[PDB]
Amino acid sequence: GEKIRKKYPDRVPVIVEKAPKARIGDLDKKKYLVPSDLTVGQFYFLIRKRIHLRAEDALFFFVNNVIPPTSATMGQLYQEHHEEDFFLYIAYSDESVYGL
Repeated sequence: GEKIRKKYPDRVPVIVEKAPKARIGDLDKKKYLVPSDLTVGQFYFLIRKRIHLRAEDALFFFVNNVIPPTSATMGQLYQEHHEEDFFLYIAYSDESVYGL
């Protein structure tokens, strides 16, 4: 990570975690290296299989307490959900109840 920065200072070291008591597939790693130009549609792909989900499972990414559509890019999120002073933080869950 620290070394991946000096060499790839233009990339985006995103972090991964689950909501409180989440219930999605297992996880092999919690840190993806994606370029800032990638769109939310591309990232949703590299995690999909990482969440052991497919067909029509349920899932929703929450970043910095937000849930924007796939009309954005991780690179732009860098300045938004950087969370820690080095990498960014993104978690996900399998719930979607209907607010009242």
